[PDB]
Amino acid sequence: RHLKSGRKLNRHSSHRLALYRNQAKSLLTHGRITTTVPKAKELRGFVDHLIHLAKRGDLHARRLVLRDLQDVKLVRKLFDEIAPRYRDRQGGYTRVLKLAERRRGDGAPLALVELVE
Amino acid sequence: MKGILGVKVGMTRIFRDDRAVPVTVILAGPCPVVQRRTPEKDGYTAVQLGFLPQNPKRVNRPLKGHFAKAGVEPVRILREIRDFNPEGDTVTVEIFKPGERVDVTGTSKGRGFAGVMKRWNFAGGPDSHGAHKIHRHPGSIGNRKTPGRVYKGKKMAGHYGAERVTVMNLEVVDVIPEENLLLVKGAVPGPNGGLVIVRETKKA
Amino acid sequence: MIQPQTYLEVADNTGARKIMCIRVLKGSNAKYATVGDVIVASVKEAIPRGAVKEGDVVKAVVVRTKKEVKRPDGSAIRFDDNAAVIINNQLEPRGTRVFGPVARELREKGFMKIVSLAPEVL
Amino acid sequence: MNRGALIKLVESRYVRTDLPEFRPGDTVRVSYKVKEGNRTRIQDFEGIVIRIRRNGFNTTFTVRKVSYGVGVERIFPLHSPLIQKIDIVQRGRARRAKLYFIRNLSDREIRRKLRADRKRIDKDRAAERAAKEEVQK
Amino acid sequence: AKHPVPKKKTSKARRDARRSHHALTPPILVPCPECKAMKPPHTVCPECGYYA
RNA sequence: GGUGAAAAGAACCCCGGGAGGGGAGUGAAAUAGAGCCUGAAACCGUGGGCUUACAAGCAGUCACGGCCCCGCAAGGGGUUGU
RNA sequence: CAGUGGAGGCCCGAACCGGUGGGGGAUGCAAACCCCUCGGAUGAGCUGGGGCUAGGAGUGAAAAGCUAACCGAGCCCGGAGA
RNA sequence: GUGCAAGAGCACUCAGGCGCGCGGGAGAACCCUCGCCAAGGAACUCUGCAAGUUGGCCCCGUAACUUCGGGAGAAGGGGUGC
RNA sequence: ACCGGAGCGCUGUCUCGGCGAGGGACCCGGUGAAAUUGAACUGGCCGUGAAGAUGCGGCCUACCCGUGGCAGGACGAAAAGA
RNA sequence: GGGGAGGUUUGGCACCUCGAUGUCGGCUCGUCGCAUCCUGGGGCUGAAGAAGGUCCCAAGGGUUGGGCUGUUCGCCCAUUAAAGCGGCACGCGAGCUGGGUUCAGAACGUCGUGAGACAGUUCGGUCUCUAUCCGCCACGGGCGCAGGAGGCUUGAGGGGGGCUCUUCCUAGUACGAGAGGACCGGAAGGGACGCACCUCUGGUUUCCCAGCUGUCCCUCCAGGGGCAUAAGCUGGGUAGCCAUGUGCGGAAGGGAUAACCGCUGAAAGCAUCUAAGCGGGAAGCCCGCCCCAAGAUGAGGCCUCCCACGGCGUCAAGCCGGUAAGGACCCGGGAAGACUACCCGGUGGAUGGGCCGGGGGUGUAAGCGCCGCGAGGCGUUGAGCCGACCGGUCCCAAUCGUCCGAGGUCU
Repeated sequence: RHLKSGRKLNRHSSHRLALYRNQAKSLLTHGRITTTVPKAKELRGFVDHLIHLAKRGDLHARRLVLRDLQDVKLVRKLFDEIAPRYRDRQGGYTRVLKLAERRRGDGAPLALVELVE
Repeated sequence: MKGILGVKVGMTRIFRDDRAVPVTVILAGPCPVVQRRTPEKDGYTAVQLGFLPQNPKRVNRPLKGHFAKAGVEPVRILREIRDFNPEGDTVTVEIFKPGERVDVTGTSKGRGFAGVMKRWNFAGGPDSHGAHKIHRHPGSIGNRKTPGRVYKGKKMAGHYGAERVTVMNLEVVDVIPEENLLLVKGAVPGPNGGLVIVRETKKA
Repeated sequence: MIQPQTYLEVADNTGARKIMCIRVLKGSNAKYATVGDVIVASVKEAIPRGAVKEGDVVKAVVVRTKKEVKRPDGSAIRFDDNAAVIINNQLEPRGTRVFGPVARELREKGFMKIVSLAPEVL
Repeated sequence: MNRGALIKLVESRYVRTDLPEFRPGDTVRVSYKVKEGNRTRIQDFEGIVIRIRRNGFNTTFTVRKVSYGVGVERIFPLHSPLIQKIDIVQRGRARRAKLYFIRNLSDREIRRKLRADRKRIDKDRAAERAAKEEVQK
Repeated sequence: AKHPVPKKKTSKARRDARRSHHALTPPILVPCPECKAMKPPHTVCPECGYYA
C-alpha cells in the first residue's frame, strides 16, 4: 500500500519534470493559466519556489532558477518585475481558483493558476 | 483492572544501567472520568475516560449536557476501561509505577487492499522456470468435486491492517508525571499520533 | 549469517583451510547461525598432512561472521569473513594456537580456550 | 501536545557533551566499557571512521581497523554510557559522507585517499594549546 | 470466448437488478451573490466572477 | 418489391449548425410523411393497479385472506400473502 | 628462414538471411506476432526481374515437407440428391 | 556531423519527419517490463530455465591433445582518463 | 543455438521475501465487443436419486442490491473423443 | 485354524460420463481422519535408577535441510521432540509447472521379407488475456430495528491462538556393587511459527545530494539544461513501505473430563472404584486471552440533546410545505483507501500549498582571490543544494450557500 508519504503525478520521471517546466514557462508568460485541477495544484507549489527564489537576488539564485525555465530573458522578467512586487509578502505567491466548466470528451475538471494580486 | 488512554507520540531507545532499552512513548495527559457504569443500572462495571481537550465549537453536539452533567471540560474522545473505578476525580500516569507490565491495545497501520503474499505471508510462486502469471498468486483454493465449496475464511486477498489489535505484558520503562509520558518496550501498533488504550496486564 | 552451504574459514592451526556448512546445530530447524553457534560442516580444503583432512565432516563453532551481531548495549560488530574453529565434540577447539579476531559472545558460551588462546576478542 | 518531537527530547537527558567532534574519514579510537567476567574494562578500539548517521540521540558512527591480519567494524551509538574516552588520533580529508569503498582497498591505497585535513588540525593545536593559556594564567 | 463464459443468459429481472445504482446524482449547485445565476460550490463561473 | 385516387411529397412560422421535431396545410385516411399499405413475435422503454427487503427455488398449483377492478345483486378479473 | 604476398563451404560482427533458448502474446498488433538471447553472414550465400515443371502429378540436402493460410494425394465444376 | 581502434555499429544530433486518432485522474491487490538489495551463494529445479558475471581495444602470457592448420579470444593477468 | 556429468566465477534460481519505476488493472468522460446462454426465483450438510444435486428428503444458515479480488463447483466453455 | 473391520493396494463388474469427467510427479493452498511420529495423561513390565518394551487416552499443535531419481517410493547424508499414516476425482493444470506419460521427427536393442511394431530404451515436441451463477476473500449502497437524534457500550454467536528443546539449582541426594543417575519444585536461555513495530541493524527510497562519459544545446569561458530506460551511469540516502532488525504472545488459573488411581459400600455375613454417594486425574473439552459481533428481524442496554398541527384527511392509517436535535452536501486534506466507505478539518480555520526554524541527506555551491606553464589545489565553507519527517506562520487555498431532517400508532 503506497502514498503513506505525500505527493502526486502522472507521467514518467523526466516527462513530469518537463511538464512542470513547460507549465512554469507558460505561467510565467501569461500570468493566468487554465489546466486540470491536479496539474494546477502542482504548478502551484513549483513556481512558488522560483518566485520565492527570485525574491532573492544574487546571481547564484538566478542561475538556479534559470535551471528550470530556460529563456534568460524570461528570468529577467522575474527578477526585474515579478518578485519585486512580492516584497513584504512571505510565501503564497500563487492562487488556484477552480473553474466550473469541464472539457468536452473526457470530462476533465478545470481551474486557474494566478499570480496573486 | 487499571486503565488509561493516550496516543503514540513516537519511539526511540534508552539505556538502563548499561544495557539498551528500545522504548516507545505513550501520552496519558490527565484523563477525565466522564461516565461510570454501575450494574445497579448498567449491567456491569466500567469507567469511560475522555481525552484531549476541545473548543466547545465541535462540541455543539448534545455531548455538552453530558460533560456539564459530569462537570467535565468538553473533550474530543472517550472510551471504556473495563471495571476500572478509581475515585471522584481523574487519572494521571501515577497509575503505573515504573516496571509494572502493561497490556496495550491500538489500531494497526492500514495496508490498503493487500496481497496474499502480504496478508498471510503466503508463498505464492517461483520467480523462475514457468507460468510467469502467478509469482504472487495464491495458488489453489479448494479440492475437486467434494466438497465443491471453499472453506469459510480461506486466507485470501483482502484488507491487511486498520484492525483492532493488542500487544501485552510490556515493561513500563519510565513514567513522566512532570509532563505525562509513558515509557514501554517499543513494539506498539498504530502510527504516530495514534489513539491507544493501556491497562494492567494479564500475568496472574 | 552462516547457513547450510556457506563457506567458513579456519581461525586456527587445525588443518582445514576452508569448510562449507552442512547443517546448523542450533535448533531442530534453525535458518542460520552466528558467532558462538555450532554447525556440522564439511572440509573443502586443507594443508597437507594436517590434523584434519579434506572431505572431513566436522563440527565447527563460528568465531567471526559477515553479518553483525547486536550487542544488548545497542552496539554491533561485523568482520570481513565468515570464520570457524573446529572442535572436539566436547566442544573443545581442535587446533592448538588459534588465530583471527573473535566475538565477545564466545566468552558467555563456555568456549574459554578459543578466546584465551585467541589474539583479540573484539 | 503540539510538539511530537520535543517530547522525546524531554527524554533526551541521557545525552553526552564532552565527546569531541569527529566527521567521517579520520582515524579515531574509542575506549569502550566491557565485562571481562564480572569486572569492567575500557577496551581501546582504534580505527578509521567508516560511517556516521545522525539522529540527535541514537546516532551511530562505525569505526574500522585490522586486528591481527583480519579486518573488523564495530558500531557505536554516539550517546552510549559505555564510552569512557574517545581520543581521536588524526583528522582526515574524507570528501564523502559514507565511505564504504575503503572496504576493498584498505592498505597503501587508502594512505593516498585520506591524507589528512591539514585544516582541522590547525584549529586543534591552536584552540587546544591556546585555550590553555586562558585556563592557566 | 476462451475459458470463462456465462452459463446462462442473464434474466432481464437480474440485469435490470444489477442496474440498481446506475442512476447518476444530479450536479450540486447553489445561487451566487454576484448574479442570480446557478453555480457549482467552490467554482468560478461566467456571468459573474469574484473578488481578488 | 408496396406512400397515394392523385405529389396534392408538407409553403410559411417556431427550436435546432444539421438531423430532427411543434403548429399550419394537402388527403377520405399522415398511427398512408416517404424504404412510407397491412404492422405480428422476440426485444427495448414510459405511466398506472397489485406485489416484495427473515426470505430456500422447474417458479407452477390447490386453498383462504388483503388490495385494486367491471357489476343493482349473486358473481367475474388482476395481483399475491400464508 | 624473413620479407612480401592475400588464399579459405576460415574467424568476430552490421546490412541481409535465419529462427536456438526464454519471456509476452492466445476472442493477439498478428489465422504465427512482439522483446532479450542465439545461428550463417565470399557461399551448397542472399535477392529483384523474366521463365519451365502439378494431381497419383510435380518439387523435394527426405518432413511425407510444398504445391495460393488444414496436402498419406490440391482446388473448382461435375457424375451427385454417391 | 561529433565520440568510441574500425563501421551502414552505438549514443546524441543535422536537413527532413514525427509524438504512433480516446483522454482525465487515483497510485490497492494482481499481470506485464524494469531497477536494487542485507547474509548465504544452485540450498532452486527435470536442468544454473532464467537472469547475472565477462565484455572494447593494446600488452604479458597460454595446457592437454593435434590431421601440426589448430586447440587460441585456451586459461590467468596488467593498461586505458586527464 | 545437439544430448549428458562436474568444477570456478556470479547472481533474487532459492532460503525469503522487500522496496521502488513505468503499462494495465481500478475511478470519471467518449466509444463500446466476445464465446456462451432450455428457463431460473441458482446456499450448507448428511443422505438420496443413472451411482459426484442450488432443483428430491430431513436438517442447518441465510435482509434486499451490488463493487474490487480468488478460482472449488456449476461433471464450467471450446472441439457430435484424436 | 477361525471371525471381522476399513475401502489407502492389486483386481472384479462395465452403472453415470466418449456432441470430452485433462492421466503421473513436483510447486502453491490446504482440509479432514486416527488406526498417534512427537509433546501431555495412564495400566502392565522379564520396570533399581536412567533408559527402553507393550497396551490405553488423546488431534491441540508440530512433523527438518540436502545428495540421487521424472519420480510417488526408497537409499544415503546432517540433524530432530518427531522427522507419522490416509482421505479428499491418488485434493488441487478456468491455480502454476510439463520432468514423466499417449501424437507427427529421430535412433538403439528387438520381432517382422515387409510397411511397421515394442508397460523396452534414447533426443525433441504449441497447457486457451476477459468468471455469468454458486462458493470465497474484501468493500459499499437500500431498507430494517413503531418518536428523531450524538456518543459510549452488553456479547448471544463466531474466529484466532494452542508447538516445543537445552541448561544450571534442589542433589550429585532416593536409586545402584559401580558406571549411571531421578521423581518433585524452582530458575535462566533457544529453535520454529504468530502479531505488531521502525528506535537500533539492514534493504528500497524514480530526481534528495553529489560524481562521470558521450552528445546536442542556451551563451564564447566559467555556470547550466536535454538525451543516453520507461532513472544515462556510478557513489550515497530521511520519511514511508520494509526483515535479517525490536517488543509480545503459546500461558497462569477456575470448572467438567479421557484412560487411569481411589474413600465409603450392598447385592453376595467376605470382597468389589459403584449399582446410592464422594474425591483425584491430559498439551485434550468449557471458560480464561486476542479479534469479530444486535440484519443477536430475538435488531439489546446506558448517558446526554430536540419536542405537539403549521394545511388537506371528520371517522382510518395517512398525505403536504416549514421546522428542532442533528445529519448530509461541497471543498481542503489523512500513516484511510481500488471506488465507495472510514477520519481530522472548513476563515471561530493551521486543512493542504507556500514561507521560516529545527531534523535529516549530500559533503566545502556559485563567485572572487592566492599558487601552478597546466590538469588542478587552497581559502572564503560543514559551504551551497536541501521530498515525505518535527513544529510554527493566514501569503494561497476549504469564501458564499443548497438540501435533508422530529410533530412522536394502538393496549
